[PDB]
Amino acid sequence: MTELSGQPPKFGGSTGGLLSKANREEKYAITWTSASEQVFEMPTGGAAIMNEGENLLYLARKEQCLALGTQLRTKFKPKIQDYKIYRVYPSGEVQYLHPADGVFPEKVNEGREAQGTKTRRIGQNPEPVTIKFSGKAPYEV
Amino acid sequence: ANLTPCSENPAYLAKSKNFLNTTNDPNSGKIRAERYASALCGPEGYPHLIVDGRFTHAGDFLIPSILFLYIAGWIGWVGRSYLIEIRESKNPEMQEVVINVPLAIKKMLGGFLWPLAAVGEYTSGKLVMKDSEIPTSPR
Amino acid sequence: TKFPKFSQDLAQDPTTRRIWYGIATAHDFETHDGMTEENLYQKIFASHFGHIAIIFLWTSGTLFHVAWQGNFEQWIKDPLNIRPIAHAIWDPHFGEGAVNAFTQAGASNPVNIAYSGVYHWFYTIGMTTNQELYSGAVFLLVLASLFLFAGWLHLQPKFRPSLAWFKNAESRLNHHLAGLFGVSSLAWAGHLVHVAIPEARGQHVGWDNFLSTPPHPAGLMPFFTGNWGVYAADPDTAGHIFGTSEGAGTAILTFLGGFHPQTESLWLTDIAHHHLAIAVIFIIAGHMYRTNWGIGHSIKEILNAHKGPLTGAGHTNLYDTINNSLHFQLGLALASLGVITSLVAQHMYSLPSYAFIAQDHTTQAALYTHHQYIAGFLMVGAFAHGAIFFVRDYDPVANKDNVLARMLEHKEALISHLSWVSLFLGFHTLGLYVHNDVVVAFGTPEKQILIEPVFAQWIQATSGKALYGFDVLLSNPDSIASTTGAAWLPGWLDAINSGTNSLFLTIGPGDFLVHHAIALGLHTTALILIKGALDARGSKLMPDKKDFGYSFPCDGPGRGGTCDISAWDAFYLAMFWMLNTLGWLTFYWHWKHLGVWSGNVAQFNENSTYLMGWFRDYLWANSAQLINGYNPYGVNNLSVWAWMFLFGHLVWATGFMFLISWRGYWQELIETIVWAHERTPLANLVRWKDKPVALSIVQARLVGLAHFTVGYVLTYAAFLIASTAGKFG
Amino acid sequence: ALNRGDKVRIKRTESYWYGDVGTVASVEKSGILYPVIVRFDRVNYNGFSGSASGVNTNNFAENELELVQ
Amino acid sequence: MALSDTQILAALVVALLPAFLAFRLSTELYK
Amino acid sequence: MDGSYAASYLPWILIPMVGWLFPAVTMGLLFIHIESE
Amino acid sequence: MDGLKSFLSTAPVMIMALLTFTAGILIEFNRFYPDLLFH
Amino acid sequence: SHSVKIYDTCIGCTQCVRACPLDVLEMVPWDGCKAAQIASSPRTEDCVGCKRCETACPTDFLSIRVYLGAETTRSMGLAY
Amino acid sequence: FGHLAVVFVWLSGMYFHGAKFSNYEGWLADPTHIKPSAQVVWPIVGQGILNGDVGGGFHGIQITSGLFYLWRASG
Ligand code: CLA
Ligand code: CLA
Ligand code: CLA
Ligand code: CLA
Ligand code: CLA
Ligand code: CLA
Ligand code: CLA
Ligand SMILES: CC1=C(/C=C/C(C)=C/C=C/C(C)=C/C=C/C=C(C)/C=C/C=C(C)/C=C/C2=C(C)CCCC2(C)C)C(C)(C)CCC1
Ligand SMILES: CC1=C(/C=C/C(C)=C/C=C/C(C)=C\C=C\C=C(C)\C=C\C=C(C)\C=C\C2=C(C)CCCC2(C)C)C(C)(C)CCC1
Ligand SMILES: CC1=C(C/C=C(\C)CCC[C@H](C)CCC[C@H](C)CCCC(C)C)C(=O)c2ccccc2C1=O
Repeated sequence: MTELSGQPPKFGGSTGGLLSKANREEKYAITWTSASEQVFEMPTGGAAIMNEGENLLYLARKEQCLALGTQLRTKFKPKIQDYKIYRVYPSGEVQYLHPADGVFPEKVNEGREAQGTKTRRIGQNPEPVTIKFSGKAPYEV
Repeated sequence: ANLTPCSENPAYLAKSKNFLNTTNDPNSGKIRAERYASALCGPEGYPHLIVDGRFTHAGDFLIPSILFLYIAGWIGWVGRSYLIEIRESKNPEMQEVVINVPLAIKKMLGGFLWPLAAVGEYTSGKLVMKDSEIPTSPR
Repeated sequence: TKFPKFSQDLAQDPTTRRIWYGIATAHDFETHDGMTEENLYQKIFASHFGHIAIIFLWTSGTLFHVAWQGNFEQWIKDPLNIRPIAHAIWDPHFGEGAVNAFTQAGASNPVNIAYSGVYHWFYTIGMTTNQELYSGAVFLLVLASLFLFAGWLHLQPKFRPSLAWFKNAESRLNHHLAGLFGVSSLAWAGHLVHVAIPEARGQHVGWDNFLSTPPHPAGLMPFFTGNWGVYAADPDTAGHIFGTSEGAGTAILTFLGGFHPQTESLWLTDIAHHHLAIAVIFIIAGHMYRTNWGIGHSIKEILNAHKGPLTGAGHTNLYDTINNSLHFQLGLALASLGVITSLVAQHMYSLPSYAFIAQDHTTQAALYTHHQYIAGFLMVGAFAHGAIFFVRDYDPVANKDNVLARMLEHKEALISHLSWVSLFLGFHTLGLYVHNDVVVAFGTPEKQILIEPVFAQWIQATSGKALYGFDVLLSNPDSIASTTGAAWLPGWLDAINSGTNSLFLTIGPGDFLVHHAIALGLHTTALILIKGALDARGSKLMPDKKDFGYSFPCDGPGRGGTCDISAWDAFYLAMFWMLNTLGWLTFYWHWKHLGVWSGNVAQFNENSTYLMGWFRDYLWANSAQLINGYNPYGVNNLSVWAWMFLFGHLVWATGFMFLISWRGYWQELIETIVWAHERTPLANLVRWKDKPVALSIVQARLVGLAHFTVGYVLTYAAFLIASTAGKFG
Repeated sequence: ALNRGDKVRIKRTESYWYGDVGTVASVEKSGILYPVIVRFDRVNYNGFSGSASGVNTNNFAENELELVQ
Repeated sequence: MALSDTQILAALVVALLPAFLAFRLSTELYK
Repeated sequence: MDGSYAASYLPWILIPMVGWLFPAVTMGLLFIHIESE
Repeated sequence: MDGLKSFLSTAPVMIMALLTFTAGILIEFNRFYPDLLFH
Repeated sequence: SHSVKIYDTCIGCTQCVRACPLDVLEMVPWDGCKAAQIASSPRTEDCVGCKRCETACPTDFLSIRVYLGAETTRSMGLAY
Repeated sequence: FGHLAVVFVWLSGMYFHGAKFSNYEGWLADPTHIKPSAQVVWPIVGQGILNGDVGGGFHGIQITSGLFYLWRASG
């Protein structure tokens, strides 16, 4: 939630990793609980040795973290489905991003809310003449 | 017209003495030189084509024109009615990928009744579909 | 971030694309945060005055440079052999060969020979010394300052025009037909008869002279009473010398018809009488629409009354569609301006109305090609603003069953028939060209298909050309339309039968095929543009294109993958077609007039019927003097056009990079360049404020389109100018 | 109020099959918005780029279908 | 018969005030 | 390279002004403007 | 050969046989009657 | 940020949620289809606009739309 | 093996055209003056003009692949 507990995996070091945006604007951090000491391909580049137990990996974009989560959930026979993706600011605060409700978004649970859901078809969208100078969008209003 | 005919043009009569033999017949340039004499030429010695619709020059344009208007219509009718008779057998996709070649040969031979069949299909209503039962695009 | 001020969504992204998108949406005032309906019109009005002052500064700059650095006083002494001078050269990179070759037309400084028609214009207007057109340059500077002050004062809240003033269509169509098109043509006919025609008669009329002498010795009273034949009493005879008094009978409005035999131009009295006869009809037609006075017409009742059985609901509820929107008005304005700009081009080479401009062949070629390349732009922009109107400003619940909605209801018939016409012209024009090119390649050019263009020759036959022998309606002298006793019979007949001028040129068998090629380019460009305008709202792929806007990159790789799905991308392809067909007609025009001016008409009449004749006798032969603008031996005055030739080739191929390659490659490359700058030791001091990204998809499409366009234009303005200035200069 | 296998024309005015006929594969229970499963023979623009086919079955409403049988 | 230097400098001075007036128009068109 | 016209001294200073001095201060003012907040 | 009749009746082989027959009769008509610009 | 609007034509097939590689879509309960669920996009500030959800959807003219609006550091996908 | 059959029938076509429809023995009689040609064109539509005079009375299209010099090198 606010503190990241984990060890860095065995990796020699790469060039496509954390650039100067990490210590300035934001970075991301994936934490998961392994079973054995297997090998995984990080989206930064090359392969790395996944450490045994709870390990922590710092990445630069959220898409790399979700691509690693896809690689952890599909490309292993002990399917690692207990990973947590946090967003780390340079101020020190840590925001729990995924799977923050607690259950994966692919299945439904009670406690979520329908954000960004329309009550019409796309053919029932309004025309851009009646809202020509309101400043809004033809899909929003 | 301001164009001189090839029977008396001086540049054409100067150029017809050395027409090149196209085919293996060694007198092909000479028989071409007397075949193109009926046409009319400009000031360069090449046969122009009057296309205005006057029948005295219809051999330039109109006589091959309707000739193509047969053959294209033949191909069009052979391509059209064949699709109609593969609108259902069991599956039209394979019958469009591989050809039902006896059915195709039957249409290819029978396609020479195409203009009377075209007026017949236009009168029966099975040529032009309705403007509402056609899968149009949204406005 | 302060830039851009108008857009809030572009003032917050840290990327470098907000600078480009802030540049290219600076004039789209509809997508500005916080702009109401009337502020749109008032900002348009002030920006209109800014543009109308920029165009006066440009005309004043042309006038000032002909006054200052031009040999205008030495050009009027012998305008058949000496060359006009645009301006002087002051770049410090000139060596010695580039100074010894650019001191042309008799001037010790390096100059630049003018190829626009400003010298023949200013001589036909009546300007003789440099002082009067320098005073015209100062007058245009003051007039441009006047329109700048108008643009400033029409932004104050006191003098701010209301929205109902801009919606007042009938109270400005009257003033644009009478007080702008009529009384200004009336003032131009007045300047013609007062200054331009007496300077063609030798009498120097200035601002301190026109109040004393009359243009006609009969006075103003024969116009007030009647019997106007004394205004055409004695015209200028065939033995008249321009600018002097020699055989020049004084009569201000003489309708002759045909050409001046000394200047190969129209008679200046005929020009003045024409402008009077158009000013009268424009002031008459300006009193049509209803204003505060109850007499006139209101356009709502005219449009609502034009119904029909086959038409549908007619033009009902259509005045509000044009008057509320602005892209409909801009599309109609650009369409009418494009057709009349090509009308300018087609009537400034066959009916020249400037002193000795039919002899300066490079000037006529540059002016014709410039106006055709403006007309193609304006036609493409008319259809582009039609697509913007269909995206933004079209409502189907108010335009119900009228001609616009019924146009949209059968768009799959329209663009399929344009597809048929384009394939019909294209398959067989290319088929005949490849057939001709093969049979000439096989040594048998008698097997060419040379279809005689009998329809156009029939039009020349009913225009006056008795060359083809078709005795129809004007070449037959006993016709009904010939024996009417009108004024334009003998002069126009002898002008159209003279085989020296460029009026109604002898149409040979090649012009049949090339005019079918221009019909091909016109039909295909109309195909892409109408398909863009009618599918601007939607289609079977995405019927929410009204919701996405005009220009947007794609809709992803799904549903087949909709690259170039917007109507902006139909403009994109139609821009290449407009450049292509304008290149076709200008290659055709320049080769025809190179056969006419040199007297070797047989070269164009023999070689243009096949494609290698174009590739040999036009592109390979006429460009021999262009590429020899700088050899290892020496440098002549055509070196700047050889450098512009290679420059145009370079920009035309630079657009190929943005066209062929797409964004994702360049983003992966820019990631590596960003890494190299962030890990270089001594360049870690200098860091970007905005994050550098690749150019966007629609953006770099537009950049590659711009390079294709200006590369095309620069290499053709190099070749078209230098080839006919090397042949005739 | 349709059976299972009757021809019906579509009046969606925003779909790929607009005016094309389709056979109702099934009509589902009431309460839901678009219960009418309609199958066609002509697939639409669907899937990734270069895909061999698309989809044909679709859930439609009741008031946008014109029965032709 | 040609121009003089004072006519060129007077042309620059009489075109100096369109520069100030276009600067005023550009400033009020920005705001 | 000289000038036979009147005021030949004037392009000698107006060509480097519009070539260097005008675009350097225009790009300087624009880069200060478009990168400020 | 229940599959050879289907392979010889696919679209490329049938369109190549038809274009070979069309080019054959066109070349034969152009050999026995060459150089016909008109009728 | 972009705007991911999800219309009522969604049949709850949850293909778009498992296709999007950024965790913006998620299935919320609903009562208008057989699956009794509809996709929803709360985390629209993380959507890059890749339109990978508009490649796996079975409805005619797919029930989820991604309107490409403003851009930021997340929506442009920058690691620098 | 199938592609090797394609290369072998292509190489067979080169040696067959050098045997039947060429002037290899005529070029071997005079290599400096006359020019090799291993393709004769059927005169049908006027393409008999492609059979240029390559030297020694033999008509045809002059080859530029230069496998005649390969054959003289082989023997
Ligand atoms: C020389 C290049 C070239 C050629 C031939 C074409 C030709 C065509 N374009 Mg086109 N186009 C080009 C460049 C070219 N384009 C470029 C650079 C752009 C800018 C991106 C466009 C953008 C463009 C648009 C946007 C559109 C077209 C369309 C068309 C077609 C209708 C126009 C026409 O003249 O009818 C037909 C003319 C022809 C010349 C066709 C004959 C082609 C060959 C000779 C047919 C012979 C068969 C051939 C030999 C079989 C090959 C066998 C081989 C496998 C061994 C036509 C096929 C339109 C279209 O397709 O819809 C109608 C359309 O909407 N073009
Ligand atoms: C034989 C079937 C057939 C028929 C009856 C038609 C009929 C038509 N087509 Mg067409 N078309 C066909 C096949 C056919 N097409 C194919 C296979 C193609 C892909 C190359 C096209 C591509 C095409 C375009 C791009 C356009 C048309 C258009 C048109 C209409 C105007 C006439 C025209 O220009 O056609 C001329 C036909 C062509 C230019 C292409 C066809 C050439 C092939 C060789 C014809 C034979 C096809 C097939 C092999 C024969 C089947 C025989 C069967 C026993 C297996 C007309 C209704 C135009 C339109 O919309 O009009 C409003 C139009 O713009 N067609
Ligand atoms: C290294 C090569 C080089 C360079 C640097 C130049 C440079 C120049 N040449 Mg030149 N020239 C060259 C090679 C070169 N030439 C060659 C090889 C030839 C052939 C012999 C010539 C032939 C030639 C002629 C014949 C003439 C010149 C002239 C000029 C001067 C242009 C006057 C000026 O500043 O207008 C300002 C420049 C421009 C307006 C062009 C820039 C257009 C921009 C890119 C587009 C607009 C961008 C944007 C919208 C607005 C700007 C943004 C900015 C304000 C922030 C300039 C000094 C002219 C001269 O002496 O001046 C009177 C002239 O008449 N040259
Ligand atoms: C007598 C009164 C009068 C006059 C002279 C004008 C004049 C003008 N109005 Mg205007 N207006 C008027 C009354 C008048 N208005 C009234 C009463 C209203 C009431 C509602 C308006 C409302 C109005 C609006 C809302 C707008 C204008 C605009 C304009 C300007 C655009 C015209 C232009 O620049 O091209 C002038 C073009 C020509 C004179 C010729 C047209 C082209 C011809 C046909 C081509 C063929 C011949 C050609 C000249 C040959 C060239 C040869 C070459 C050598 C030069 C123009 C200065 C617009 C503006 O601000 O623009 C600055 C604008 O947006 N007016
Ligand atoms: C009367 C003329 C006229 C007017 C008033 C407009 C007005 C408008 N057009 Mg427009 N248009 C016109 C003619 C016109 N157009 C023509 C003739 C075409 C066809 C070529 C177009 C094509 C067109 C498109 C495709 C679009 C518009 C759009 C727009 C709107 C916003 C423009 C904007 O922000 O541009 C901002 C200005 C620029 C991007 C500048 C680009 C132009 C540069 C100068 C070209 C570069 C040339 C290069 C420097 C030369 C180098 C020379 C040398 C150095 C080598 C605006 C209402 C847009 C719209 O409504 O939707 C957003 C839109 O997408 N127009
Ligand atoms: C728009 C018309 C125009 C154009 C294209 C040119 C072009 C040129 N002028 Mg020039 N000039 C003009 C109007 C114009 N002038 C006017 C109206 C005056 C009277 C004050 C002058 C006075 C003038 C002098 C005195 C000299 C030039 C010179 C030159 C040449 C070098 C550039 C230079 O130093 O200019 C600099 C020009 C100035 C400092 C004053 C003119 C500025 C005008 C008024 C602004 C034009 C506004 C323009 C349309 C804005 C474009 C906006 C666009 C980018 C969006 C170049 C060929 C020089 C030359 O001949 O070198 C060989 C030279 O010595 N000009
Ligand atoms: C459009 C305007 C323009 C002008 C007027 C020039 C002018 C010049 N270029 Mg040039 N150039 C231009 C555009 C231009 N270029 C462009 C666009 C490019 C890119 C393609 C180039 C690329 C280029 C190259 C690659 C080279 C030149 C060179 C030269 C110079 C040749 C003589 C020389 O060595 O000068 C000597 C140098 C100078 C006169 C520099 C100016 C220093 C002045 C005198 C100091 C004044 C500063 C003062 C303290 C401040 C006064 C304050 C003010 C308010 C009064 C000449 C001054 C050549 C050169 O050696 O230049 C260095 C050279 O090799 N240019
Ligand atoms: C899309 C769109 C659009 C656009 C369009 C356009 C762009 C169009 C154009 C069009 C055009 C561009 C047209 C034109 C045409 C014209 C014509 C067609 C004319 C004709 C005339 C006549 C016919 C006359 C006659 C005559 C002659 C010919 C000769 C002799 C003399 C006389 C006079 C008798 C708009 C804007 C609407 C908007 C909406 C959408
Ligand atoms: C004679 C002549 C001429 C004239 C012509 C004309 C003028 C034309 C017109 C044309 C037209 C005015 C047309 C119309 C049309 C329309 C329509 C409507 C059509 C129809 C079609 C269709 C319907 C199709 C069908 C088909 C067939 C028939 C076959 C095949 C299949 C298909 C299906 C394709 C000229 C001068 C050139 C020259 C001389 C001769
Ligand atoms: C080269 C290239 C790039 C890379 C482009 C980059 C990195 C832009 C770099 C531009 C440099 C800085 C030159 C810009 C200066 C020019 C002279 C323009 C002047 C600036 C104007 C504002 C006047 C793309 O991003 C791209 C995207 C989509 C399709 C094709 C392409 C493409 O071809």
